[PDB]
Amino acid sequence: MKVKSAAKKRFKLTKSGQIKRKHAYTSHLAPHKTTKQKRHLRKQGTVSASDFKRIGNLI
Amino acid sequence: LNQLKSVPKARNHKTKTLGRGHGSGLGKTSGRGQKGQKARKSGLTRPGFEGGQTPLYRRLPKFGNARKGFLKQEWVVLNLNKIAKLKLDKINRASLIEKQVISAKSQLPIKLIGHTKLEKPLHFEVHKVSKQALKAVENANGSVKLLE
Amino acid sequence: MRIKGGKQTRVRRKKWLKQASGSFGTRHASYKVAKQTVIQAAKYAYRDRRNKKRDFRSLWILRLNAALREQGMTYSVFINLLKKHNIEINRKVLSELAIKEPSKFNLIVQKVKS
Amino acid sequence: AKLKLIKIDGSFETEPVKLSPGLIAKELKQQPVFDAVLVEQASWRQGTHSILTKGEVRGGGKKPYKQKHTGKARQGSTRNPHFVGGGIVFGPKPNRNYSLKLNKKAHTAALHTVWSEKLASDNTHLVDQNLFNKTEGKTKVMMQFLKSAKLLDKNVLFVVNTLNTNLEQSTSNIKNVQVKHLDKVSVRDLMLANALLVEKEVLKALEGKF
RNA sequence: CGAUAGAAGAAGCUGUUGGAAAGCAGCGCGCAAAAGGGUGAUAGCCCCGUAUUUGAAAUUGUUUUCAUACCUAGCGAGAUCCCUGAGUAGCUCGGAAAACGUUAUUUUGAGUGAAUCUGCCCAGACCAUUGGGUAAGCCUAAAUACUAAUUAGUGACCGAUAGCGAAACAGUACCGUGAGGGAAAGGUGAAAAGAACCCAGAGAUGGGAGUGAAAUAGAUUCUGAAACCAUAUGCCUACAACGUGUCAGAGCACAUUAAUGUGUGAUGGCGUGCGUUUUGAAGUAUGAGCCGGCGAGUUAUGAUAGCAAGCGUUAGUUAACCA
RNA sequence: UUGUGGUAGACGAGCGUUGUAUUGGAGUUGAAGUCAAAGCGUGAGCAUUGGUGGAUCCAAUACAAGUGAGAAUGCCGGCA
Ligand SMILES: [Mg+2]
Ligand SMILES: [Mg+2]
Ligand SMILES: [Mg+2]
Ligand SMILES: [Mg+2]
Repeated sequence: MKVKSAAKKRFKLTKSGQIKRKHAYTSHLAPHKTTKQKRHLRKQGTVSASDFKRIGNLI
Repeated sequence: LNQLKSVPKARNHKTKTLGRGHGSGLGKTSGRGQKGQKARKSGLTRPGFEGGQTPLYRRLPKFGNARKGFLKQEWVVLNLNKIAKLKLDKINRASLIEKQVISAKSQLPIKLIGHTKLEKPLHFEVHKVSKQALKAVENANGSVKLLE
Repeated sequence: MRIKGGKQTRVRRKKWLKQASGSFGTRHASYKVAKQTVIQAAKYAYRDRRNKKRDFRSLWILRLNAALREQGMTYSVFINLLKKHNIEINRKVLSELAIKEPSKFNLIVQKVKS
Repeated sequence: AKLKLIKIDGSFETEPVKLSPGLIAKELKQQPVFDAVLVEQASWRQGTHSILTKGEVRGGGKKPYKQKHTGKARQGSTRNPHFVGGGIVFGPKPNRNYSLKLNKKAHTAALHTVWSEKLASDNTHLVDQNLFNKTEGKTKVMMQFLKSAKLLDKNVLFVVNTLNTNLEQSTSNIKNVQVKHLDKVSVRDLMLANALLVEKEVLKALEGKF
């Protein structure tokens, strides 16, 4: 069972589950968003427990 | 123990045979539902798949690999929270080979680490010592030599 | 390992066929029809095992109504004359059978006149 | 215990031999025994069976009937699983592994406990090298030894360290009995014995192996 | 030392059922042989073998020994000496092998094109330093892959709808112009003792006889279900609306896996099948003429979870491989 | 004491088949298979007797699977 290549490059896995991820909406359009939105999205975050099943077996 | 009567304690679990009638349940449909894509042979599309909707992995941005093309240089590590339970003085490779924690066919550098207090003195011969780990080892009136 | 097993299938079908004997035509020959008819017969058995106690009570009511109608009162008045006065739990059949051995029934029908 | 030596006459010796207590365990394991007997009953399987699937049968890829207009089934190919030409759909294959694994220490536990129960069961008469000789290549003398020692209908197992040749020249034509070097007794081969004769030497070996 | 024919190769009688005993039973016996096959039914001792011990004129294989050629041998001293694989390595244009979708390295269809131990190439574009190796010439056993074949043998593999398509004169018969496609079916009995003779009949054949344990073993040949077709005791049915049965119930005729019994069932009440798919089907929606057989969630290698077991706090655990 | 209708569907406990292993044991004084019968079980299913038949087979505990048929305008054979 090969690890999905386009996944292992987006979901670093921490101790005790809790898949880690970066936030979207940070690559393209600066002005359309606000400063509050931009500095809230810089900080990385965990994956919702709904997708945890879809991703754990995807790694 | 009487092979004529050999018994276990408990390992023989409900074997879900899928297609042998209704009385056992799991019969004609066999648990596959009614008439969907999953019902047919080889359902269960690609593992990460939301059906056209751009999947989570495609939606999210990619982690950057700074030191590209390299491998992290591994360290053999000697934590102090456990090394107390190991009974030895004059810690080095020449004795870590004997205590089997390290292996003789391993030209690998040694690090020391850990805050937990230790009672008896130990003389370490290692490549890196933490600030407070070194402090803890010297408060035990031991010593640490930092190999170059 | 290969397993054929023609014994078990024939034994099962033989039991199903043996269940349906005294059936018209091919119903006792072909198994496919015999199973349908056995299932249906058992459905009818389950329904009738309730309909018959639904009906026998009605028959007892009828043969009690007839007996009382030749004394000067109706069944719908006799039941009062058992419950409220001279509280009796005499059953609804036996008060029927007592006519087939009459002149001990007349004692009932004149006893409640009090 | 009171393990005692037997002579070739069938009459016992008068000086029994005591045993180190490390051999006899106070704690018995009954799950590793069962696992060992299954893993040895498996691993005795050749698994050479084979069957032809839908494709290997010399067969016709020609479609027997047109799909429609001829009123019959669809029936793509002559050699299908439900035809009688026969493509056995799943069948048995010659690649099945048929192999089970048991941790070495679990196996030592199982062997230790089976030795413990078998070696205190008033049949494990201890034997010496002498009657391995004094029995010629003839088996008649061995049958006399078995008969005198009331061990006919049992299945007695000889265990030896040096693998004497007069002994195994006998008992080879006997289907009941069999002689084995210490390193060749298994859990099944031992708990099947129902009577065995250990030679006085192997104890020193056995105590070392636990 | 083998391979290709082979030689020797131990041990038993009695009784009962029995067509035949080799079983069952009594008393023995032999073993480096209780692997296997046959012998009127299941044999350690009836036979043929097996274990073991053996042996080749002729042809052939592997190894070893002795001689026999051809090839093959080492440490220093001198010095601007000479040699150390040319349309070659590179560079450019188009492509590719390599894990890489063209990129160091490697190859090349077109073009150009060097140097010579202070050298040439290499250590993912590149330069210097450091370090490694000397292309552009050839050859090479072993471990490795595969088995239609020869020999011995095995199978928690098939046992005539299986297993090779094929247990037999099968790639036959047959279809096709041709490439090509492509089947089905076996069993008397221990041994023919294959049923002389008689009656009927034209004859096959049949019925007696005869052999035999049995001829309901008879050449239709082991067993011989079901659908299906005929015969017959017992009961019902020719004013009756019927998914054909069930719950009651008479009369009739018998008598059991001894049971508040069995077979039929004038007559009352009640009653629009089975799978499928559908919001919902008795269905004027579809599948099945009937019976029998065949026929559809397994396997290898990994992931996670539950349960059980071994082992345990510097723990646990082997893979390949070898015996 | 509270309950016990039920498709899809989750979970539990189970019957049967074929073979291997050890343990018991029946068999030409007639084995399996096959029909018949007025039995026993909560069910899958299981006995008893007799006719036929003419040599293998039954139970207990584990183990392994080509393991369980009424439907596929299913395949093959037979028969209406
Ligand atoms: Mg469907
Ligand atoms: Mg570099
Ligand atoms: Mg069904
Ligand atoms: Mg139509």
